[PDB]
Amino acid sequence: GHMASIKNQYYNESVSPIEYAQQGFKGKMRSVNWNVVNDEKDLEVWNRITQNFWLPEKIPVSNDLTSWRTLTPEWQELITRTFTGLTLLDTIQATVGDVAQVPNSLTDHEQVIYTNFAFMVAVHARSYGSIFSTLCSSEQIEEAHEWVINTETLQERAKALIPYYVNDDPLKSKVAAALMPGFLLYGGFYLPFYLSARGKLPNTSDIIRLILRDKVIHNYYSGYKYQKKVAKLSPEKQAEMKEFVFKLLYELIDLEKAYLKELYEDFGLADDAIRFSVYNAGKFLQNLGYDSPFTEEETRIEPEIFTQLSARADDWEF
Amino acid sequence: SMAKIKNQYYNESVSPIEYAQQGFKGKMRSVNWNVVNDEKDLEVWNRITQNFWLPEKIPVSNDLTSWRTLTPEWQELITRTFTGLTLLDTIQATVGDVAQVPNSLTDHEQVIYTNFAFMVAVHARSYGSIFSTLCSSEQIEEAHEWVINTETLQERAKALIPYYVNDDPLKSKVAAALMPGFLLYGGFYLPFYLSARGKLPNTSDIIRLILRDKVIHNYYSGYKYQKKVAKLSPEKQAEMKEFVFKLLYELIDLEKAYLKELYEDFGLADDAIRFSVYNAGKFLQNLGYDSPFTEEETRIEPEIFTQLSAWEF
Ligand SMILES: [Ca+2]
Ligand SMILES: [Ca+2]
Repeated sequence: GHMASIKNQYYNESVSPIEYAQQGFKGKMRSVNWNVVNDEKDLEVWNRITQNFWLPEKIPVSNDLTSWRTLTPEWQELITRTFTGLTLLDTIQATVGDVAQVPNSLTDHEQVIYTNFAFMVAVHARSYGSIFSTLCSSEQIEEAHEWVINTETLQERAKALIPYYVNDDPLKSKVAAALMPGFLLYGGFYLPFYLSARGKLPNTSDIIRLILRDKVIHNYYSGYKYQKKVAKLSPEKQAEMKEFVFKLLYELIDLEKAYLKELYEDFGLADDAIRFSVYNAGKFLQNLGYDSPFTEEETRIEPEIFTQLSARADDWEF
Repeated sequence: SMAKIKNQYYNESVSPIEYAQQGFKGKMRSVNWNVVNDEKDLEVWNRITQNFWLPEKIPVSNDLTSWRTLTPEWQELITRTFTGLTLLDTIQATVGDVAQVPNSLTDHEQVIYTNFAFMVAVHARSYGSIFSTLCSSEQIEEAHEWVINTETLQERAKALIPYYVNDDPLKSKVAAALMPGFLLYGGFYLPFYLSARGKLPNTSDIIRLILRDKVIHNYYSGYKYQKKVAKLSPEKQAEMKEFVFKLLYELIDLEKAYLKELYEDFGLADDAIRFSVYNAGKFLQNLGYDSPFTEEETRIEPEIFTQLSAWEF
């Protein structure tokens, strides 16, 4: 014969504060448990993003003044406009998009990871201001803000993701949260890399690479959480979501092409920046578990640009 | 413009959160970190970002010797107290501070509250970091079970949440100041009591880093409260003052009951309550009101205040 004979039961008996509110102020609230992490990926991502904390003071942007002064007023205007347009997209993501992901989290740890994302995107936006403080006149700064509000091709991109963040479909909101860091700013990042490949504004591109180090993780993590939810849904629902991802991406690509053509119209950069953008559209799809349909020609990046994009972002410490 | 007004684009546009709130209307502007509408926002952004820290920077393993001199009952008290603080930080990080973003007066304030939320998440994560070093798995789990099942704790956790979710921004803002400004001090008394007695010095370094953030969060929410309230009619200002005092006294009652239960076997409650009420006075002052509390209601022993400002046991 033989003798006939559950840890952390409290967790199933309780709710996170967000869930308490979602349930109409009902339930026993649990503290986050950082000692028993439901998904190890959350702890990995928390560690990465917090260890990657930076502020723009880390970069000696004043060392870009010599090369900045070799640029014509038209190039300086292009840079200020491009960067103010990127600041707009970061403002959206920091104050609306990443915040909106907090209540749609699968785990308590993910809820606070998205507060880090929102804050770090605010740092991205603040970094462009630091660049402007160093390089630009007050007139250049103000004219770029005026141009941002009045440029419809830019506004249409800024408008495009906001309904998904405010409406009640958490999966579509998550797709938007991956598309912002994974795709929509790359046509603008083309510009500093084009310049730094030609010896102009090298320190600014170090800021861009610190921004990218964060954006890559934001895209990866939102895509990871998208897949975690979608994998449990019916085959019909999974196919519906794939169709939505491709539909929204293609719509964003069309808006991006129209904007970059206008933005770069005097400079000849739009065709190259569009290929750089579409290369990143393919990476975005891969981070959500899909195959890229784009051809080599549609995604071609010249070696000197790819070097700037790919270089590692690494005594001042935080 | 007749007067050559600068930055007219600002009046012709909306922030992204306002574009959402107005039914998707308006031209959206980027934040302008070169033109800061209220210079206090730049001061606060600079201080909170310069004050970034993470708990792993503090070698809590060096507290093991002194942790071991504490009885199982004292260790349980610490784990429970800190897990209760972790709950309040979880509320503020995931609900309270993020709820302040759409009620901001300036674009810069919107993102300052994202920093607040993230840093409060770091505060909550810090207690877990301490537990990883000092506590057994059983101590950690039992404290979580105690948190969900202790009604006096839950009533405080439940008190402020409706203001963050409902649609009165000033009442939400009062709560956002009350959380860092009042509700956790009854708990913070314990590590300082222990550190005044030479216990857990590295843990008290973490507590001081948390406090350095909380003081600013309380100050800033109170500053923004006063900015909006000063524009209200005298009768609406009076209604708001009555709300502040009523909610505070309610939370004081919930807190006194909680601290009496928490510290009952240790004889710390009366001192911890005076420590809590001292900061209640500082909360009222940060909202522009006079503290009605007496010196005896707010008495902090000099050993405790030194920890704040850095035979019986
Ligand atoms: Ca070209
Ligand atoms: Ca006593």
